[PDB]
Amino acid sequence: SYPIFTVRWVAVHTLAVPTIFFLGAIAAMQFIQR
Amino acid sequence: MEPNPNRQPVELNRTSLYLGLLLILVLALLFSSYFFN
Amino acid sequence: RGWFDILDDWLKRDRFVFVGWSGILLFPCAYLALGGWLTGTTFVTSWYTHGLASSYLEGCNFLTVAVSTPANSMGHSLLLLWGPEAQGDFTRWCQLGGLWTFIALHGAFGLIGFMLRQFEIARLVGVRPYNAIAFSAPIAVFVSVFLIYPLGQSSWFFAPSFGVAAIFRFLLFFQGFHNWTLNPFHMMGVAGVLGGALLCAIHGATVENTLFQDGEGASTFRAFNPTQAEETYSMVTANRFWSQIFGIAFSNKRWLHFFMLFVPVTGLWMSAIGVVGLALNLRSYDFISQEIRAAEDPEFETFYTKNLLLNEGIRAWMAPQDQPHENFVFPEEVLPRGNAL
Amino acid sequence: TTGERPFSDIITSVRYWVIHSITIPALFIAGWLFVSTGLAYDVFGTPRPDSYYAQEQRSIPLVTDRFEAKQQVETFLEQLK
Amino acid sequence: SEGGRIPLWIVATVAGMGVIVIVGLFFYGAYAGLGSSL
Amino acid sequence: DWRVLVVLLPVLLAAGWAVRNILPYAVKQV
Amino acid sequence: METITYVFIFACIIALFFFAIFFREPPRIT
Amino acid sequence: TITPSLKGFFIGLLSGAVVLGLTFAVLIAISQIDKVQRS
Amino acid sequence: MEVNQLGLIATALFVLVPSVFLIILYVQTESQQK
Amino acid sequence: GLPWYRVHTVLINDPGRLIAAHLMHTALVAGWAGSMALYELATFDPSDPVLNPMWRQGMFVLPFMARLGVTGSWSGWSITGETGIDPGFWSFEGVALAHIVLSGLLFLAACWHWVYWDLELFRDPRTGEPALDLPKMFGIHLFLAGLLCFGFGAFHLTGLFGPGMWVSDPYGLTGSVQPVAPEWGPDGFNPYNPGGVVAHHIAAGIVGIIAGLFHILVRPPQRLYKALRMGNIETVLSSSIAAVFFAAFVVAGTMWYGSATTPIELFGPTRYQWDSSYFQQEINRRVQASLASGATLEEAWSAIPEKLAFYDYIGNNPAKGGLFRTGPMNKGDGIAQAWKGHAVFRNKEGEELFVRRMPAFFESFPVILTDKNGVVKADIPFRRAESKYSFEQQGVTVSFYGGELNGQTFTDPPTVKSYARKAIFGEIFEFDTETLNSDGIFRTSPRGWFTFAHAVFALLFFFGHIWHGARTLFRDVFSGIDPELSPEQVEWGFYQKVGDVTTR
Amino acid sequence: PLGISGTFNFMIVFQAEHNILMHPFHQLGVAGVFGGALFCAMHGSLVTSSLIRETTETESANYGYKFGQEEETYNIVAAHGYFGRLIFQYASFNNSRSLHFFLAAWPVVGVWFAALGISTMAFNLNGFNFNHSVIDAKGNVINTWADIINRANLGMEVMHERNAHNFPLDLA
Amino acid sequence: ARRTWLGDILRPLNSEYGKVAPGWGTTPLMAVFMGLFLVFLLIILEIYNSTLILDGVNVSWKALG
Ligand code: CLA
Ligand code: CLA
Ligand code: CLA
Ligand code: CLA
Ligand SMILES: CCCCCCCCCCCCCCCC(=O)OC[C@H](COP(=O)(O)OC[C@@H](O)CO)OC(=O)CCCCCCCCCCCCCCC
Ligand SMILES: CC1=C(/C=C/C(C)=C/C=C/C(C)=C/C=C/C=C(C)/C=C/C=C(C)/C=C/C2=C(C)CCCC2(C)C)C(C)(C)CCC1
Ligand SMILES: CC1=C(/C=C/C(C)=C/C=C/C(C)=C/C=C/C=C(C)/C=C/C=C(C)/C=C/C2=C(C)CCCC2(C)C)C(C)(C)CCC1
Ligand SMILES: CCCCCCCCCCCCO[C@@H]1O[C@H](CO)[C@@H](O[C@H]2O[C@H](CO)[C@@H](O)[C@H](O)[C@H]2O)[C@H](O)[C@H]1O
Ligand SMILES: CCCCCCCS[C@@H]1O[C@H](CO)[C@@H](O)[C@H](O)[C@H]1O
Ligand SMILES: [Ca+2]
Ligand SMILES: [Cl-]
Ligand SMILES: [Mg+2]
Repeated sequence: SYPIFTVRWVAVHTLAVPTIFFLGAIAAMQFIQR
Repeated sequence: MEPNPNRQPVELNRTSLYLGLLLILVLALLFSSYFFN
Repeated sequence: RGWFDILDDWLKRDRFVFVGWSGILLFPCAYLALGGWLTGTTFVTSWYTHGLASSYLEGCNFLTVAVSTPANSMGHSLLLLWGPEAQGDFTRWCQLGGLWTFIALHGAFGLIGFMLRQFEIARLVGVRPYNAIAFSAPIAVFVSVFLIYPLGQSSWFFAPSFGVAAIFRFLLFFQGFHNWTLNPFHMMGVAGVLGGALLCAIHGATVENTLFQDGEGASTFRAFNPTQAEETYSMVTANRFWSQIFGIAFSNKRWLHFFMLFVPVTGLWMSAIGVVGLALNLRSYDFISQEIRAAEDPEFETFYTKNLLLNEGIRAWMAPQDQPHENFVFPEEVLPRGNAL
Repeated sequence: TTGERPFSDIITSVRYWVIHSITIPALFIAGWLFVSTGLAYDVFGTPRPDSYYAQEQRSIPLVTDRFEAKQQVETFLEQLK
Repeated sequence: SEGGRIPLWIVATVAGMGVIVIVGLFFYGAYAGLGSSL
Repeated sequence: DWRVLVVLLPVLLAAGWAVRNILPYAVKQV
Repeated sequence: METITYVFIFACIIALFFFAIFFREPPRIT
Repeated sequence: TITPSLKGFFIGLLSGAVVLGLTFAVLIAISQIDKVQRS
Repeated sequence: MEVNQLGLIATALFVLVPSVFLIILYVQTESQQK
Repeated sequence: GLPWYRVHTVLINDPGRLIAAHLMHTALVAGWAGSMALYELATFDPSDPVLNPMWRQGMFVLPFMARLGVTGSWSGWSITGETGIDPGFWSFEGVALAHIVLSGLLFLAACWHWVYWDLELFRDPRTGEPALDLPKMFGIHLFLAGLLCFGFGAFHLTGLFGPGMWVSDPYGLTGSVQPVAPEWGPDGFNPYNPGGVVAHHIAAGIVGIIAGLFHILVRPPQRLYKALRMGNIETVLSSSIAAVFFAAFVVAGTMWYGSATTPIELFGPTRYQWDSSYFQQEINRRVQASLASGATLEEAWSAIPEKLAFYDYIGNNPAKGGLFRTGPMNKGDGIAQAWKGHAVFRNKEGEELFVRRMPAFFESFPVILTDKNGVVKADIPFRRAESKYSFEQQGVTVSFYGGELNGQTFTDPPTVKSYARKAIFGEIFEFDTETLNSDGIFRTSPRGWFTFAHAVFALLFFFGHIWHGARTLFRDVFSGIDPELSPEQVEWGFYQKVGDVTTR
Repeated sequence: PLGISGTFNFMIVFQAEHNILMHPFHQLGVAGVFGGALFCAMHGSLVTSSLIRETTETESANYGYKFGQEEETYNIVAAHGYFGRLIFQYASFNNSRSLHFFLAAWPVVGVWFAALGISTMAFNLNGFNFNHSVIDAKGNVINTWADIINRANLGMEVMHERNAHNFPLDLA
Repeated sequence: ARRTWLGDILRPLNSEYGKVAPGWGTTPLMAVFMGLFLVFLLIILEIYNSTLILDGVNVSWKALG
């Protein structure tokens, strides 16, 4: 009854995919020591 | 000469007069120091 | 009904996120400006341009990360990735400040995109384009501050860098070097922003406190219907209240809301004019009469001369680290300081 | 409405979470490793804590030439032995 | 699969807790390793 | 560079997984 | 002259307050 | 003579043409596929 | 104080010219047939 | 009635009175040019093009007359400092007169077109309504502009039939009006190559003629006619405002960075020549060439033109001014009289020391002296109690070479310090601060004032373009929206395509 | 001080002594007034954009509203259609009461925090201090933008009230 | 409306109000020119900006003496 892959879908993921990747990175960074 | 059909009366109501005077006077109060320098 | 019109059809479909012809400019440029800011503040240094750490990777926090401007030696280079400076090398390009011009330019075109969006949707829905018109003030501010101001100066280096603390620095630099607070165009800006805030507050509160009882609830939000024909609050009561409290009051709603557009938009435009002047060091720095008197009379003191002493401090104490390309060495003995401090 | 499925529907559906209980941790771990492997440093040219200065140097490697900037940075990096 | 199977309130609670966790981690990072002044 | 594969193995495993799970509905849609 | 000018503009503004308030065009309900 | 920066200019020009071309190709294609229904 | 000598006429005309503009428009508005 | 901010809208459907108003605006502008030139001539001092040129004196229109070849006065002087020249009618005075007369004639034409507004020419022959065929008008006007552009390049600038244009050496020492041949290679798009300005006007002229004929002969496509509302004169207002703010940003930019059309002898030097020490580099080069030819230090520095030295001074930097610091540069540091000569500083050990120059950013700047390696060797201290580098302690002296103080040496700390203070501004000059009651505070040149006015006006005209573009495309609703606007048009999902009722 | 330049004096000394710019309550204040300005312009432009046609082009649209008329003077459904399409639908207010409540709450709360920021820096709980917070492997200080801020503040501190301090710490 | 000699002469130049060419007409051609114009501006900008550097083209006061 509903589509899956829409303009909205794309928009959403263009933001959300890199956001989760980035958050993984920043997390890792919290354990970097000089 | 035949009258121009494009003429229109102009208006400025009292509130617009007061707002306008306020703008002018306050702008003057602001800028005058700089004009005197 | 050829390909152009079919395309137009698709661009203007009524979906969750409206696209439009303007979307073709807006979405990639807005996406690349945001993404560039996030990439830079997460991973990218400012060591080679400013001698600064500026990323999460290096240990900066939300307040101190920035995408920093390029070295002063880059001048006003577009600093294209394929340009003569980076020469296609992505890493070097990052090290030279490429992301700064990347973000400013894609940002500029994204703002054009967004304002076009406002025109397009207004045309489509059948309303007057006063929202786009109002948005001209953001455009003027961004263009005067991020493009015109550095273009008047030696290089992109003295544009604002994209970061919280970086912007705070931009402010303090403008006080110390431009005496920007003294500028009547900035003052008009302040009046427009503070006056805009005041109108926002007072209008919202007035409407909320002259509501008609249109329901039985003690929480009164549900007693509204978007389709209703009646005013939801009393303009007559509002008018009497403010007339008796403040002396004057709005009596015309259309004028009220136009005025709400006019004040902050005009404020921001004036501030823009001032920054255009600061691009050339065309400052409101001094009052000449003040200086003639004070030079001749060592007992004459005003808050104006006090603040210039502060400015002189800012310049001498911040310049060597803030302007590393100049190679300033100010021996201890020449630093301006009052007693003890 | 504009034809898309309500987000309420999607995010409270079992399938959504079967997909994303994989795809979200995968991304998170990917970013994590992008940092922990040190790849981030090399992609973006960011100094590691031991690569801001050579051992007895105290002068910032500031770029001072527009068109030979690239070579300047490269020389600066070689200067870390 | 069918929508509504998992209570929206549970989703909200879990998501929220995750946000508090990651932000908590970043504030921990303010005091340890790089950026700690130490 | 082995690091790009060690790092972008999770992303492509995710893409592959969701492609696997959404393939029938995607084919039905297309 | 400066001082006279500043005080004069201020005085005109105060007088303007007086007229804007006590000699406003009265709001009339329709 | 074609200097390095003139070459770089051709690369930028070309890259832009490719981005715009691919963009409009995809947009026109999708518009052709999913037509608005009128009566 | 050694102020700019044109400051006075500058301020005076700055106030008077537009003020007079507004007063002219207002008065000729009032005199229009009610 | 019309609100005050709309009074001029009565012109929208009255071509005759619109032309009258345009004539009156044009009269006012020409009259401004005439008046401005007359005032500048009543205040301009021609006696010293070296240290008191037009850009030191607040001259704004004089450099534009000079740029295209008006360089003489009926009174006998020229801006290049010649005497006994006959400029013909087209002196500064002649140009001013011509503009005044033009202003008068335009005024009279304006009266005629205002009174006789109802010409049949302004009526659509089919409907009898006022109407202007804007696309064809654009063709005609563009054709004319093309002709004029071409003739300006082909005859005036080439000197084929006209004076040419202002050109100079790379250091603005020997400027004059010359015929310039067009440059048809790539260097033609170099902003510092005048041959490019010539080639530009020739080629763009021809293009304007061709395009002009196109637009006269070929009607607009229906789809563009409709899209841009080509029946509505406000659309022309919007796009013209856009073209105009484009042009204004451009002239601001070329004024600030410099080009073949913004010569430093007419507008003053640029800020970037101070930034990069352009002039100081050239001076040092010359002095070194002199020494290497076997000249003495005094001889080498005395060989430096005062004009060249005067460019190497921050008081002529257009980035040293103030928004409300009004008037000519002479009103600030004074009317320059003479180069004092080059100051060489030495310490007790006889090491040459160099004063650190003031950057344009700084209203004030400390006095620091380093050796040739940038090692600090002396300064003027703020706190004295722990001073190590005072001129007293370091035995700093200053010797002058060239200029009025040539061959002299000063050793008393106050004098040496005074000269060091002046050395932060570059080369040192004697000024007459009395004639104008100068206050000693830097003001900007015409380069600066022009740049400011035009960047500001450009920015404001952006808003103009936005406003009138909006007025054009939304003409149907600028009195309000359809009072019977169906909720379904703005509801979500009722139409497949936003605002398209045929897509229910 | 009760004066314009005196106000600027107060602000600069405040920055020197409290680093108010780096204080989250001042930052909430800025969100309050920037945001207030933003929403002022936004509301004004939306209502003005959806004014119902009641006038001719030769008169002000303002005359289309009459004081005390019971009918709303603009079409809020049209304005919501617009703004909702500008961003997305559920980012926009369809409820006028809700909207005007927002308009009141944002700047008022922001400014409450500005006041509390001044009122708590009154007892020297100051802005964030990240001076010398980033350090390299050897221990060299790696400046951030915060340290540049700190240099500016130092200029202000050492110069302000230049004859009033006799001892090295400015403790009030 | 009033006829004049000069008015009579110029009458044809202002007689085709509203006249259009069918459909898209020469829009494609116009587009090409716009494209070319864009690239043109891009060039002069980049030359002035020193992003595009050409032999014999020295963007400086020291261009020609
Ligand atoms: C419409 C959206 C849009 C817009 C307006 C821009 C605009 C810009 N981009 Mg961005 N970009 C975009 C989308 C966009 N980009 C996308 C989708 C990506 C992902 C791939 C990028 C990735 C990107 C990078 C990595 C960089 C930019 C950069 C830029 C800037 C310089 C671009 C340039 O000079 O092009 C020149 C090209 C054109 C103007 C194309 C015109 C083509 C004409 C009209 C047709 C003729 C072509 C001709 C037939 C080709 C012949 C080639 C032959 C001679 C070999 C400019 C501000 C640069 C930058 O910001 O530097 C700081 C930069 O480094 N962009
Ligand atoms: C009758 C012919 C005529 C002549 C020969 C002159 C000559 C002069 N004028 Mg005068 N002037 C005239 C009429 C004339 N003027 C009129 C009618 C007005 C009222 C508008 C003026 C108002 C005026 C002012 C305010 C000033 C002068 C000034 C001058 C002097 C400097 C010229 C200059 O720099 O212009 C520069 C001209 C341009 C840069 C032209 C720009 C053209 C744009 C870019 C074209 C854009 C549209 C176009 C259609 C685009 C397509 C073109 C196509 C070919 C592709 C020069 C002595 C200056 C002066 O020294 O005063 C004493 C000055 O300040 N004039
Ligand atoms: C393009 C515009 C322009 C430029 C760049 C110049 C440039 C110059 N003029 Mg000229 N001039 C001009 C037009 C211009 N002029 C016009 C139109 C006139 C007729 C009035 C003159 C008459 C004139 C005289 C009599 C003299 C000059 C002089 C000069 C020189 C000194 C400039 C100066 O001190 O400015 C100072 C600039 C300012 C103080 C900036 C003022 C900013 C305004 C007041 C802001 C307005 C704010 C506004 C009200 C806010 C509204 C807000 C609202 C929307 C809410 C300089 C070379 C002087 C000279 O040296 O002659 C040899 C001189 O004596 N000019
Ligand atoms: C080519 C330039 C140009 C022309 C021919 C017009 C023409 C028009 N404008 Mg537009 N406009 C322009 C540029 C232009 N504008 C620019 C640059 C802006 C941004 C500042 C605007 C912003 C604007 C707005 C917001 C409005 C108009 C409106 C109008 C219409 C009525 C104007 C009127 O009656 O004013 C009457 C004006 C007065 C009685 C006095 C104004 C006094 C000014 C503010 C101060 C003095 C200015 C000074 C004398 C000029 C110096 C010369 C200048 C170059 C420096 C008319 C069609 C109005 C409209 O659309 O109505 C339907 C309208 O509301 N314009
Ligand atoms: C309950 C939480 C209260 C939080 C503080 C107060 C917020 C509202 C005060 C604004 C005053 C505006 C001027 C008068 C405006 C006015 O007249 O208001 C009117 C408006 C409607 O009044 P009603 O009568 O319908 O309802 C209120 C009562 O009568 C009970 O129904 O009041 C409310 O909406 C109450 C909101 C409670 C919930 C508000 C929470 C919002 C803030 C949440 C915290 C944010 C902090 C962010 C920091 C980063
Ligand atoms: C640049 C560039 C590019 C691009 C890229 C991109 C596009 C990217 C993107 C990226 C992204 C897109 C990212 C993102 C990220 C995100 C993040 C990082 C987030 C975070 C968050 C947070 C942290 C949160 C917080 C908060 C808030 C905000 C509020 C509430 C609360 C809290 C606290 C939670 C390209 C390739 C083209 C080219 C080259 C250059
Ligand atoms: C009738 C006649 C005649 C005569 C004529 C004449 C004599 C004329 C004159 C004319 C003139 C004599 C004119 C003038 C004009 C002027 C003007 C038009 C000006 C304006 C100005 C302005 C507009 C300004 C403004 C401003 C200010 C004030 C401040 C600052 C800012 C500004 C700049 C904005 C003759 C015998 C020839 C012949 C025919 C008949
Ligand atoms: C030194 C600075 C001074 C600045 C001076 C500025 C001058 C301003 C001049 C304003 C011109 C006023 O224009 C004036 O408008 C009114 C209406 O508004 C016209 O009045 C016309 O309309 C009204 C109302 O329908 C009729 O009653 C009247 O019989 C009719 O003639 C006048 O015929 C005209 O003269
Ligand atoms: C004891 C000081 C003796 C040296 C003279 C000062 C350096 S030079 C001096 O500077 C003045 C500007 O301040 C000029 O007006 C004046 O023409 C010039 O002689
Ligand atoms: Ca270690
Ligand atoms: Cl003390
Ligand atoms: Mg940490």
